[PDB]
Formats: sequence, C-alpha cells, structure tokens
Amino acid sequence: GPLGSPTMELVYKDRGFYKHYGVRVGNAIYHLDSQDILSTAITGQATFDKIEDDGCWLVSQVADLDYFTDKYVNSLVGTKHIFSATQNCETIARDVFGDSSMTQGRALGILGVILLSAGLLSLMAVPWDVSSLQQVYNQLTRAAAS
Amino acid sequence: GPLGSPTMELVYKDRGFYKHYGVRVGNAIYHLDSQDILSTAITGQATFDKIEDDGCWLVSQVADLDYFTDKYVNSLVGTKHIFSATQNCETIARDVFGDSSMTQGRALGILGVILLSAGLLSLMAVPWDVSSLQQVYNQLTRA
Repeated sequence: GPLGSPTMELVYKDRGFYKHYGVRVGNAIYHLDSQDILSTAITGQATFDKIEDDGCWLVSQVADLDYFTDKYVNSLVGTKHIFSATQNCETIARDVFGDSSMTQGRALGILGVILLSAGLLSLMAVPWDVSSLQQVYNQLTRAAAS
Repeated sequence: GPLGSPTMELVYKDRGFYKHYGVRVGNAIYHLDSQDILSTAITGQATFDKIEDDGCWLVSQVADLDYFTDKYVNSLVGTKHIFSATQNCETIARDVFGDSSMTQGRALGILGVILLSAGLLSLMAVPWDVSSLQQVYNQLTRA
C-alpha cells in the first residue's frame, strides 16, 4: 500500500554494491546525503537533503513494503532516531507524507525507516510481498543468541 | 591479520538472510544483544552483551578483514559511536584485545566496527582479500 503523500514516488540509484533509495515529490528528491552507509550506522548520524531530480533515478514498485515499514513506524514512535536534515528540507513532512501537522522530526524518522528498510531489503534481495517480508522480520527480531 | 587477542575468534550464526557475527574468547561470546539491525541503525543504539557459547557458532576465516576494519576504526577515533555494553562486558578490553589499559569505549568502538563490517560485507558477497576490500572501501567512502 501507499507510503506517504498521493504523488510521492519511491526512487533509487543503483550503486552496484547497494541500491540507494530516496523519495521524489514533483522534481524534488529527498534522500540521505551520505553513501557511506557503514559510517552512518557506526556514528548514529544521518542527514537528509533535498536535491533536484537529475533525470537518473529509477522508480520502485512499492508493492507491500508498507507491511514491513509499518512495524517500525509503530515500534519507534516515541524513540529518538539518528536522522537530521539540511536547511533545504523545511517542507519534507508535507511533501513526503501530505501532513502539515506532522513535525519535520517525525517525518525524518518515518522516512528514514522507509529508506533504510528499502535499502536493507534490496541488499538481501527480499521481494516486497507480505510473506517474504514477514519471514525477514521474524529473523531480524529473533533473539540474538538463538 | 588478527583482529584482537591471540585466542579471539570471529564467529557467527547464519540467519539465512544475513549472518549475525560475534567475537569469541574461550567460551565467552561478545555480540550485539539485538540482531534487529534496522532498529539498531534507526535508533543509533547498539548494546554489546557477553553470553556463554552454546556450541552452535561457526568460525569465520578472517583473511584480510582487518585491512578494512582498521580504516574505519582510524576514521572514528575522535568520533562518537553508537556502541554501549551491558555490565557483563566490563572486562571486554582485557578479554578481547588483551589490553587492560584500553578503555571500554575504545574496545566497544573497535568491536562494533568489526561486527558491522563483517555483517555488511557478507551481505555484499565481497571476498575479504585486500583487493576486494579496497574496492568496496573506495565505493563506500567516495574516493
């Protein structure tokens, strides 16, 4: 089902070792501004930026991705997250989620869930159907020592 | 090369979709206490714990992994990292690195880099030889 506002498009660039997702709204693309996904994870700091579409992004079929992302949207509602934004992201909540009452902060958290979920699932080559997504989610939430 | 003390081993359990890594010293295993890497990444909070070996861990051949992990350790020396630990890990520096003078924080940063690197590189199906690792390093860091 839908991830956000009526015109938001999940897009990506294929960087070979990983696919890098963003969201396109009109000619604006919102995405994480660093390719160093390992540094991002280790430091707990990720910054969104808004860029112009360069014509080189591909569109993702969203399929049932929301089944998976909703689990984290719900589970990390009252939880500090790692996402900040540049000054160019003033209207991200409205653009991406269609909700002017949502704070920028809350929008960054939800969008960061979506983009990291898409990127991780792509790395795992997991299709975005409910069955496949539930299977991955079960392994992610399995007790670490088990 | 070696990643730590002379008896330290890189170990994992295979979850199919990914491998969950830890480091072993004797029958003590130090690992992240959640394998929900999304929650870990989104919240910027990873907690090490120390468990007993159940005999069901596999040993990784480390090859040249330290070539890659050392680069990240060196980049994040004067840099906050996300790794904390339960109190069971008070002796991780002496156990894992063989250095009682090393701070717990420094030990956790190094081991966190190693475990996340191993996990990510495995997902990428990258040989842990220097040439392969230099190629993915260059892509990650935009050199």
